[PDB]
Amino acid sequence: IETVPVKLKPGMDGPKVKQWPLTEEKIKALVEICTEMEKEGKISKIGPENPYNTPVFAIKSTKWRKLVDFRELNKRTQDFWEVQLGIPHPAGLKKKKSVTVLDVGDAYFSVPLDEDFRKYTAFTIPSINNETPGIRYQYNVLPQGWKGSPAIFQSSMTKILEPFRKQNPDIVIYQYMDDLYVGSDLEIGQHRTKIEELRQHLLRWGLWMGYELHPDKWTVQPIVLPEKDSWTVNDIQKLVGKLNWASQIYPGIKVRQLCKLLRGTKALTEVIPLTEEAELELAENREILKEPVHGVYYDPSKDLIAEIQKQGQGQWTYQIYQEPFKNLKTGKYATNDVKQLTEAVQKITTESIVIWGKTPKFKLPIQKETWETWWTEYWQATWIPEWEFVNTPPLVKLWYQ
Amino acid sequence: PISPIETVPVKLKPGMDGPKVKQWPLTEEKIKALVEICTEMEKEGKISKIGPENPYNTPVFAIKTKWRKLVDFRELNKRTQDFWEVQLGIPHPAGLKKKKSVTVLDVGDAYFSVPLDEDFRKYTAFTIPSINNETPGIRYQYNVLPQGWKGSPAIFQSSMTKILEPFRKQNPDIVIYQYMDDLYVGSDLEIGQHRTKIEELRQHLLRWGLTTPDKKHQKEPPFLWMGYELHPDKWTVQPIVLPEKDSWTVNDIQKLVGKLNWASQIYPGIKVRQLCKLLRGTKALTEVIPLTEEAELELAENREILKEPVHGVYYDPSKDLIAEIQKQGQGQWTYQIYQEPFKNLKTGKYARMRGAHTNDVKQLTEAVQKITTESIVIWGKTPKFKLPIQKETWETWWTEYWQATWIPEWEFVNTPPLVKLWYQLEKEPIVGAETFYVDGAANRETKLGKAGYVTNRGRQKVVTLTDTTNQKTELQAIYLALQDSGLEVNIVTDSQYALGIIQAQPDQSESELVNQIIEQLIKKEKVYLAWVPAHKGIGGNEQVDKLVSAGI
Ligand SMILES: Cc1cc(C#N)cc(Oc2ccc(Cc3n[nH]c4nnccc34)cc2Br)c1
Repeated sequence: IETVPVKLKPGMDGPKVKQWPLTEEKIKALVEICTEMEKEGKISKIGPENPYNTPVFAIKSTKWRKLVDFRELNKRTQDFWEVQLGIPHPAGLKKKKSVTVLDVGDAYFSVPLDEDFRKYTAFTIPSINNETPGIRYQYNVLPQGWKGSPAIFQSSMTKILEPFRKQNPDIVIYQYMDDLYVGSDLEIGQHRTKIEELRQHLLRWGLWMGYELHPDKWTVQPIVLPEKDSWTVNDIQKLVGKLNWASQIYPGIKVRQLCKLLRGTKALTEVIPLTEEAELELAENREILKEPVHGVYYDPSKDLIAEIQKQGQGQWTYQIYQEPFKNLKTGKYATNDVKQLTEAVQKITTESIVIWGKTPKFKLPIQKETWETWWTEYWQATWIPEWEFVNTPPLVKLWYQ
Repeated sequence: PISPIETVPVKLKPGMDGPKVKQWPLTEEKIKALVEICTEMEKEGKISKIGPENPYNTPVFAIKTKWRKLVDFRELNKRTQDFWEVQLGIPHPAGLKKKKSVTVLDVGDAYFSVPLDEDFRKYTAFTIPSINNETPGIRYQYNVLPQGWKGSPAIFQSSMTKILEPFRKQNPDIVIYQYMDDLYVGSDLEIGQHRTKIEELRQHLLRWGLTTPDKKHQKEPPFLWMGYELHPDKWTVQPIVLPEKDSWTVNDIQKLVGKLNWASQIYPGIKVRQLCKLLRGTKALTEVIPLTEEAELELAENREILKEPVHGVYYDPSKDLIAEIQKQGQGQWTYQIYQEPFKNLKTGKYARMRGAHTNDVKQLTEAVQKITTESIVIWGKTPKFKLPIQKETWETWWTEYWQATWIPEWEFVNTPPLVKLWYQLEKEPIVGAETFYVDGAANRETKLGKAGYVTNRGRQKVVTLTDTTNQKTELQAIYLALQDSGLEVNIVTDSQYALGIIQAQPDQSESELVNQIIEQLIKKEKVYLAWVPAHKGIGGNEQVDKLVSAGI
């Protein structure tokens, strides 16, 4: 087994991302891992003639796991892992009754990395109070978290899977990052039985959410128009605002029959009766918002982006789109703000993977530093989606319940 | 010496060839001094003579006591690769654990005791010119890390790291701190056994080409290092002298602020808000700035705190950190970190406006976050906080606020001023409360404002601002409704801008208008605020927009 040559391009140099401070328990957790991995020859120490860095973290059960943040490296390797050596996305995956995710990250350790490419995998284990310069490393085998790894490894992956595919051709399998997404329409017992079978196959070679995903029972969260016994002026105003902003997404939303109600200068508290055409306009808008958005389609060349709103009482709402407010999907999520926020990210990112074969750039409603301090404390994923930090317009929070 | 440690390989930048910088004709005193210096250096293995085949050159200069060789490595530095950052941070005394015995060791000629990558040495070429450049100069090249070379600091660190490794393994008790030339060693074992442990280290260092101080030359505590004083069981900043001046320049105020900021690591309650405000508005370096009364007030109070020396304690891993924060002044906060009540490990301050408008609860969270990062860096863990805010107050805020926020273990501590939400917008519209439909136009070119309103009690009013953005008028209109209204009020706007601003419950702003709106909001008994789409023809919003729009 010899190595696939890799590259960035003539343009773009490698990643020089700073290492975010880690607590003592993790720094220690990371040295145990990095000692074992150096003895096993997977990684090896490095001198400062390597100017590149990628952040590393420790996550989880009782056992720790090393997570390496290859977000910059992926961005700078896109030609390699997407166009040159890509993995196609099956549109059937989302159609399946059940999808089970399996971690096939160990696979990548038994495959050497292009010696010319190893300098771009440098990371630092930092030292408390900057006591020591802190332990520098780089990878010799394929690293987990880098998108090139499955890109390279797919030829060997096909072999491993061939018998299983042949024997179960209505089971669809997708490889993303360190994970196999394996979906079937079998009954839950038979499905699980089939997953255990796939485990054995893998075994012979080297190897939110809630157990298994169930894609076909994923549905849009409609913009909810209340039914209400009695309607006040305020309530109509609120209803008009939703419908005025929904019309910027949904072909056919109408608000005219409701303006008819709000006359000239009424008190907000004043009740007002429910007119016929307003009654119809209301119900006809309702039916529109059940359905997906007419006119909006996934363009694989554009980035997916996700916005999430904190709805209070452990409620979160979210929307995925490529062009602002033109939603490919909207949804919902339901013990502390950051913990939940991180669960929602992971969830939404999973859906994004099952549906379009990539993760969205998140617009997270939280102060940069709070998130950077705490996201890892509850993070369970093998990947890390791209995020920026945004103040939620208080109106948008309102419009999605 | 020169370490036997294998050299670190060193490339130039991918597209680049090495420097061919012309040597400037130097003077005899200098030409002489260089020869003299390069001889003694050559005979110690630091440099080596070379042929005319090597095409590379770097200027050399000599300067006075004393004579020093200065190489102008600018062009080579441009051409050599980037290296990894030497360090992410400098240690903080507060993080240093207490130990019985502690020794400082500075490495002699640290750079010149480390080899350069053979394949790179060619590029370090430089020439001592002959008198009046009449004949071929003497040509040399470094075998060791040159002074002023981009890669010396990184390569040295790497070398010293590699070298220390086995000792660290063989002696996982001994704490060794790496910083530049220096090496700071500490242990709990007794003053006999330490001095041997020091010597076998010094030996290990010597075995790898690294000279080091004899026990008659090792310094004694207190260690004056990097602005601090490190005593055997306490630490502090070095002496602070706040100058006594009639007239203060911009230069004097900058140095004062700088000293106070340094002071604030262990001296509580230090404040700089008012001294800082002076510095705004690009004045001249030496230009005198009259102190305000609040500046003068501030300086006086800083002098009180500094008058008696304050010291800090060292860290004890077997205990929790406790972080306490006090509010003091709008914008300004101050904190203390200790493990045993009021024996401070360290101290600090936080001012910082995140944006134009904020409130204390938001600022308190921001300061907790800053402190949390600080602790993780210094001690590798987060402290237990003790905050001047009620759980019940905090609870109300975070749940109703749209941002996700979170802080680790904390307890209330009654240390006034106390952080409180100064007002609370209603959640539902208010019966028996006049609904003001506010609006605000502004002609783009002429800047003439027309901020006004209409109400359900019949009232209608429009004013005229001058030189206002459309933001300003829509915001002036709300202040209008808050001025002419009673102790209850529903306000209706089509400006999301103002809405968002006010729904954040600001108690403090960089805007003037907003601080006036806050004044009102605090005084009212109940305010409810709603938003509508402009120009969609809303009962009320259309009525106001009429009288508000008149004037292009
Ligand atoms: C950053 C840095 C600079 C310098 C210098 N010069 C020395 C250092 O080492 C240390 C300093 C203080 C302490 C506490 C300490 N415990 N016991 C002591 N006895 N004498 C002095 C300091 C200490 C430990 C180390 Br070990 C660290």
